Amino acid sequence: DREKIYQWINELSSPETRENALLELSKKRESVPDLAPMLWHSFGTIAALLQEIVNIYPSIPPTLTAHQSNRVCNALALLQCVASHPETRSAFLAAHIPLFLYPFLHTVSKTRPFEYLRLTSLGVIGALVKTDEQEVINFLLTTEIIPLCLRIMESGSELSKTVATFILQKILLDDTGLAYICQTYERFSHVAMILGKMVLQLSKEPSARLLKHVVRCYLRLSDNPRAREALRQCLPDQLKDTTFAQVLKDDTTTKRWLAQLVKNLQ
Amino acid sequence: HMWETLDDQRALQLALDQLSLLGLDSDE
Repeated sequence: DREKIYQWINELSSPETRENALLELSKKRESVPDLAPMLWHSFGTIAALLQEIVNIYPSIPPTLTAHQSNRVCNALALLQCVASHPETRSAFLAAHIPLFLYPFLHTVSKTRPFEYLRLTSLGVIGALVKTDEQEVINFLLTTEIIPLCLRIMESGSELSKTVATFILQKILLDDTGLAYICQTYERFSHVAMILGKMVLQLSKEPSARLLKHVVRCYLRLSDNPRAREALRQCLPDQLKDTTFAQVLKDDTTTKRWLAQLVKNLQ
Repeated sequence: HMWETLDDQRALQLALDQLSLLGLDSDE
């Protein structure tokens, strides 16, 4: 596998062999555990994945085709592999690699090629926050991903909403993330206002997974005393009434989180 | 726009695979 990896890495340099090498290296992410440092330390490799991404910035009127999106999504998945490896993560953050994905989190395009990109880019960020490492939490705080997550949570696909809510949740769950969001009223209210709108949309178009993650964000906010005092007055009716009785019928975890949340507010 | 060619299927399967690594459907 190692010899194939170096050949494919080299084959990224000619445009006739480039796509096939991207797809082949991507297939090795599930089976070669050292693939991330191999990619990170091979001269030019990261630069070649980043080139795939910036080459579609001009495609954001939206002109991205499915072929173009599938190719970049494999570059993104290779970068997710690098984000996930303990030996390469700190340098990925030190090189600000995440900032390259933010245009894909930011576009409002509704085409399916931009949905595949948005989901894979959220996947890269989600792989970082899944580590719960402070370094990751503080980097994302300083780089303004929360406004990007909020806009996606507010009007993305159900699956995009879920991953973005998960990212915001992992930041809320950290003590520094919770303190940061509750440090000013404008920060806290932007998050709570977004969560309230989502609760209203969910009442019309229910999703159990998305409701669970929304409820986790509310539960965690009530650990902060100023957020607790605001949610005493503004917690959506729909989290206390029969709005989600049908959807919660089998979810013991969310019902227990909602009970804990109401108890917290007193 | 409902049309799907091979690249649509591939990209969707890949996004789902990537996101299934996150454990969004875990129950505490």
